[PDB]
Amino acid sequence: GYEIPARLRTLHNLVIQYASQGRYEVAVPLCKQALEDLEKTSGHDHPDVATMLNILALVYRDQNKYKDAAHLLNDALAIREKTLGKDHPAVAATLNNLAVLYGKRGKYKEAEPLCKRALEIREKVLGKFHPDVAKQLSNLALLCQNQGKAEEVEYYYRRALEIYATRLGPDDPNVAKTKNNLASCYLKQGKYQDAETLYKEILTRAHEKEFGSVNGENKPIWMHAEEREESYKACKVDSPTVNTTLRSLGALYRRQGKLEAAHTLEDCASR
Amino acid sequence: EIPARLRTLHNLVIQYASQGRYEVAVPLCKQALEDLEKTSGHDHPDVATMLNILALVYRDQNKYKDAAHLLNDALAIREKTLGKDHPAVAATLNNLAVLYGKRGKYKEAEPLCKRALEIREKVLGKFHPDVAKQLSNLALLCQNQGKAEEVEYYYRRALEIYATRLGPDDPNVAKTKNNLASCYLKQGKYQDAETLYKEILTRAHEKEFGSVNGENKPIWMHAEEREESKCKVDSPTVNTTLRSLGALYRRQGKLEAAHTLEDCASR
Amino acid sequence: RMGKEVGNLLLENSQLLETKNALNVVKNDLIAKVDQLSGEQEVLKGELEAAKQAKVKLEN
Amino acid sequence: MGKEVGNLLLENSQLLETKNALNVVKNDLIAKVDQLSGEQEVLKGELEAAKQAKVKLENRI
Repeated sequence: GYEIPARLRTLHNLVIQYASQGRYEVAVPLCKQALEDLEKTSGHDHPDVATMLNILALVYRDQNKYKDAAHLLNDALAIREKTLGKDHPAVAATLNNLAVLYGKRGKYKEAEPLCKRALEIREKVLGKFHPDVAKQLSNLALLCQNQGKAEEVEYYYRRALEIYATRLGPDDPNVAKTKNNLASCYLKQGKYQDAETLYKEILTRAHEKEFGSVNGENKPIWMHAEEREESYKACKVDSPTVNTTLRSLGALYRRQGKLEAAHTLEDCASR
Repeated sequence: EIPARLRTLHNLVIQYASQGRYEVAVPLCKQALEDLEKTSGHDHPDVATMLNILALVYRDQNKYKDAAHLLNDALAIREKTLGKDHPAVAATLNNLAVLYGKRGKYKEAEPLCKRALEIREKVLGKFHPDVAKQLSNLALLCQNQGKAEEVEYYYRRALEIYATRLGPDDPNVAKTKNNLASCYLKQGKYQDAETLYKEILTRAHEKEFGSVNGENKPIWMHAEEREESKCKVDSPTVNTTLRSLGALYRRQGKLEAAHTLEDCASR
Repeated sequence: RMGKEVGNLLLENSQLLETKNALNVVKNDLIAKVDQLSGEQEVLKGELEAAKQAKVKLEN
Repeated sequence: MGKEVGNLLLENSQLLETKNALNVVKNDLIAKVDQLSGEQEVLKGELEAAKQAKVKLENRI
C-alpha cells in the first residue's frame, strides 16, 4: 500500500535519479523544497507530506543518516495514523520501512514489534490467509532467524507455507522457496527427517510437472538414488531453487551414509 | 535568430514576462546569464542574446534606465564578437532607438536608427523592402523632432522602394503616400499633397473598375466637376485619403468637392 | 561595520530567495509540461501501435 | 549583531544550496522537454506516414 500520487511521480523519480547518481546535494534540497510546497497547500498532517517525508528518509538511509531517516519515518507514520487512520496499508508500509531501517543497523529486536504490528494490519485488511500476509510472515521469520529464535522461525515459515501452498499452486516458486527455508530451520534444530521429507516433496512436484504422475517407471530423482544404494536418469535442472534442494538433500544422504544417493543427487544438480 | 539550446528558456522568459510574472522572468534571465558567463565568458553572442531579452523585460516593467544600460552592454558584445555592421548589431541599435523614442529622447535615438539603416542597406541592398521599413521609422523620428525636410526625404526614399519593388495596389505604398502628403501639408506644399492624395484615389478606383475612361471618372474628378455646379471602399487608408483631400478642398474653397469627398468617406 | 555587513547579508539573502522562488516556479511548470507530454506520447504510441496492427488486418 | 550575522550566513548558505539544486533540476527538466518535443515530432511523422498508407492499402484491397 505504497501508492505515489500523480503529482509527486515526476519529482519522485528525479529524487531517486539524483540520489542514485550520489548527487545528494541536489536530492535532499529537492525533497526539502517539495515538503515546504506541500505544507503551503495541504498542511503538515497530509498523506502527500507523509509520502514526501518517506522518500527523504530513504535518501537519508542511502547517505547513512540513520537517525535522521528513523525520525523522518516516525513523523511520516504519525501523519498516516491521523490522516489515513491506524490499521491502514500506508501505515503498514511505513512500519515495514522503519523495521527495515532497524534491521539494517542490527536492531532486530526493535524491528520485531513494528513488523508484528504491520502483519496485524495486513491480516485485518487482506484476510488471515492472504498471500501478502504470507510474504509478511516470511519477513517476520527472517527477523527471528537473525535473533536466533529457531522455534519462532519454524512457526512463521510454517504459517507462510500454509498460505502459499493452499492459496497458490503447488508449482509456485514461493512454495518451494518456503519449503527450502523451513527445511533449513529444521536442520538447525536437528529435525533432520523433517527437512529430508520437505526436500523430497519439492523434488517430487518438480518431477511430476515435467513427466506427469509418478508410476512404476518414471520414479523421481531421489527414489532413483535411494534404489541405487541397494546395488538411466531423466532429471530437469529448471530452477535454481530446485538445485539448492538437490544439493541440500544430497549432503543429507551423505550424513545418512547413503553415499551413492548423495552422489547421483550431486551429479543431477551439477548437470 | 536565437541559438538552439537557449530556445526553450527564451520562450519560458517571454511567456512569464507576458503573463506579467516579472518576479519569475527576471531571476530566470539573471541565473541564465551567470550560467552563460561560466562557460562562454561575458563577451559572447549568447550573453548578448540573453542580455537583450532581459532589457526587453525591463522595458515592459518601465525600468527604462536598466533596459538602456543592458542594451548598451549587449551592443558592445555584438560589436566585438559579431563585428560592426552585423544584423544582430543593427537589431540592438533599433532596440536602443525604440527605447529612447519611448522616453522622448528622439535626438539620441536618431543616430542609432541612422547606423542601423546603414547596416540594413549593406546586407539587404539599397532598395530592399526592409530598408524602406527602416527609412519610414527613421522618418518618424524626425517628425517627432519637427525636422520637416528630413521626414520628406526619408518618406520619399521609402516610397521609391515600396512603389517599384512592390505593386501599386500594396497598402505600404498608400500608407507612405498618405504620411508624405501629411509632411507636405506641414511644409505648406499643398499642391504636392493634393496630387499624392489623387494618386491614391485614382489607383483604388482603377483596381475596382478597370481603366479610367470618359464615363468611369474617379471620385475626386467627379467632385471637382460638381464644384462647377449647374466608393464605399472598406479600406481605412483610403478613408484617411478621402477625408484629407476633402480637408484640402475645404481650404481651397471648393466646398461641394470637400462635401462629396467627406460623404463618400462617411459611406 | 556590523551594520554594513548585516545590510549586505540581507540584500544577498533577498536576491537568493527571489531566484530560489523563481527557479521553483519554473521547475514546477516544467514538471507539468513533462507530465502533459509523457501522457500525450502514450496516446501517440498507442495510436501508432493500433494502426501498425491494422496494416496487417487490412492485408489479410 | 554577531549572532544575527551568523544566522544570515547560515540562511544564505541553505538558500544557495537549494537555488543551485533547483537550477540543476530546471536545466534537466528543459532537456527532457526538448527530448520529448523532438520525439513527439518523430511519432507525429510516423503516424501521418501510416495514415497515408491506410488509403494506399484500400486502393488495392
